[PDB]
Amino acid sequence: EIPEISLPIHPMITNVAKQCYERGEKPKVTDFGDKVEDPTFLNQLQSGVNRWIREIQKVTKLDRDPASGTALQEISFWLNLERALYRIQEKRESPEVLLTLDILKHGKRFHATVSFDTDTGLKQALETVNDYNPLMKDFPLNDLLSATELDKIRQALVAIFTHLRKIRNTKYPIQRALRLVEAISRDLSSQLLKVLGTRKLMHVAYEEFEKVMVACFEVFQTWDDEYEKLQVLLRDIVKRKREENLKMVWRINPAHRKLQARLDQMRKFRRQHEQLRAVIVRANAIEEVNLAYENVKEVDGLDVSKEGTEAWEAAMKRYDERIDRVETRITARLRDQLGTA
Amino acid sequence: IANQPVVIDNGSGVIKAGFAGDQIPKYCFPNYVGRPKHVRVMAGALEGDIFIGPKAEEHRGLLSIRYPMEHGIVKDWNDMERIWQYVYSKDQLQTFSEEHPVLLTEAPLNPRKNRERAAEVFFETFNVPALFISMQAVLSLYATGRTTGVVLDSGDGVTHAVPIYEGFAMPHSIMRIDIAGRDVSRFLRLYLRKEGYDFHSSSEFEIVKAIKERACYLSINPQKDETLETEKAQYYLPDGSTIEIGPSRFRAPELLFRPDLIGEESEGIHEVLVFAIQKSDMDLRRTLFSNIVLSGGSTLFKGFGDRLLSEVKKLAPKDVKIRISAPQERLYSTWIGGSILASLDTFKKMWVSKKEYEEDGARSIHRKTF
Ligand SMILES: Nc1ncnc2c1ncn2[C@@H]1O[C@H](COP(=O)(O)OP(=O)(O)O)[C@@H](O)[C@H]1O
Repeated sequence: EIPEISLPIHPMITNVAKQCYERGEKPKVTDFGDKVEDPTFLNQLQSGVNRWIREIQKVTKLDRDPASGTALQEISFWLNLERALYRIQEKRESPEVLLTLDILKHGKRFHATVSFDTDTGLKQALETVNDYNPLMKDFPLNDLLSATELDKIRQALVAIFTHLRKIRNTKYPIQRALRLVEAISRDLSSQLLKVLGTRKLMHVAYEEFEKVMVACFEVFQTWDDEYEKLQVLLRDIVKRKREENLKMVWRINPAHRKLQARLDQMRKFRRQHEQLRAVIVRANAIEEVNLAYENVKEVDGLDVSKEGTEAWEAAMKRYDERIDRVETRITARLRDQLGTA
Repeated sequence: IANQPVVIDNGSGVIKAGFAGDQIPKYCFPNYVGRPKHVRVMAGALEGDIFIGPKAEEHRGLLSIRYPMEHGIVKDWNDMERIWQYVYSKDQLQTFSEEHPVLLTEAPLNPRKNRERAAEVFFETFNVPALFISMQAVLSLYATGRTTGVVLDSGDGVTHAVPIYEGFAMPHSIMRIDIAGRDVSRFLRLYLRKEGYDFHSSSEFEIVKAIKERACYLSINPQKDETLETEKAQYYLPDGSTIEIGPSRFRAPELLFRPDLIGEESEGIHEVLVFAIQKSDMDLRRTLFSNIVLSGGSTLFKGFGDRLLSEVKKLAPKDVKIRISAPQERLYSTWIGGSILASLDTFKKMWVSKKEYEEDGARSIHRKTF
């Protein structure tokens, strides 16, 4: 994912260092002698160093959309940049490259020498890399990877955010942190999607489903209160930094409320089925409403959101209307059942 | 970004160039263009028509030497293109005009068209990454190391004085007359004719320049020496003849201090200095009189500095320390100053990029002319 391009040197210099390598002598700067203070020689040297500066700048200033790809991709991308910039420092610190720099310094040409460290943004890139270097090492995303139980997710979410708490000392950006949070919610949603897949939730009783329901809201509340603690955390961070009055968007619509709202509609849905199926058992309206009940509800189909609204808003209010029309008789029937006497 | 800045010091008589950071200009040759006069008959002759540099100097008899620049103003741009192109040839630089930003010296008070068309020439035919036109006095003071003082130069076609205060070259005190080295040689040619010796060929005017460079001096007393008969030293031509000069050797560079001999209402060099100093802030006159720097090849005559001191003392107010410096690199003052200026990190922000020139145009050059 990161281009690591070597720095090519002029071949004659390699032959000179090769001649010194046959002996074991350190290839000196004045080995060229008269060739040092010549025009075409220094001309080609600056050409090579100039292309080196472009090779360094090719990857140091590189940047992509912080929300592009999944969470692990962006996090791993920052890690890749850290080790890659260290490899650029490795190519910078070799004695052969330093030998070329010594040629340009000994030849009184300060341009490529000073620009080799200033024009290259490697120094500032490495210092920002080092500022984010402990923050990127030992990231507990694997705690979120193999977490299928909601309790594991509760403790995992709190653990990851407490490890992320070290962004008060490393200047974390605003929008970067918000896209980071949405990436965290992306993986949370993915894990929950397969969790609902391996749950077979459309066949269990309301006891187990109630426990799973409460556990889902447990995870959601860990998200809300700990996210507000992270909010206050970033609030005091922006206060201690004292930079400006930007229009920072905190109107975050993450990847988990999308399922949370559907859950809420199902809560009141189970209230209808709770009062009915829990009592109705107590003339065929009993059976008939369970008949029409299951008949308009047995096809949730992996309960995704898109088809959820797309067809289930009609099938949903249609289930309500099937109760109603089915349950329409009982009202006036009750008016019969007891008003006659 | 590019390789290294190339300091090309122009001059109406001698162009001087090299890379920045260099100690002395490695490439210097006369600013003329010689094309043959005779007829190509025998095969295997000197191929090519236009000659510049050492080859044009060597076979001097065949050429019909002309100058493309006079009084710091370019008269022919084609010959200047060939001269600059020659600077980038294999005989002088062996480089390309695409990887080198260019520092360009230029005389003050010149027309805008010089900077404009010269910029077009560089950024279009040469396509240099960055061009930077500058003064010449500023560079000479940078070459001496000090910072505030006037600069008195007299090259081959121009002569001027610039009172520089810490780098800000005061633009309201730059006196400039057009009587320099080449014109002194021209007047010397007239006096040689009056002696009896005739030199009128274009490739013989150069011999007149050689005589000016090695047989003239400056009399301390301008009139007392004219009322005497000198020893009349001889001179050996390249031909092998002999010329006895006589009085035509001290009156020839006398022109610089009195352009009445050429018939002109201009002023001498001393008056250019005194007017350049007096047309400045009264609070800086003593500092300027204590710091005068000479540059340019016409300041190499014998008895030049001494006569300049006498003249300035006659024009400066009483009991004011006058001090004229005269470094050993008056021919290379502007070039060495260019080597010091262009070798700095601020030069990156001081030039004009090619992109900028393509965006705004010549107005960008006049905008960032300093
Ligand atoms: N020894 C000398 N004595 C007098 N004049 C000289 C001597 N050497 C050179 N010159 C004149 O000085 C001129 C050099 O000045 P130049 O370097 O051309 O200034 P610029 O380069 O700014 O035009 C030459 O034209 C030459 O005629």
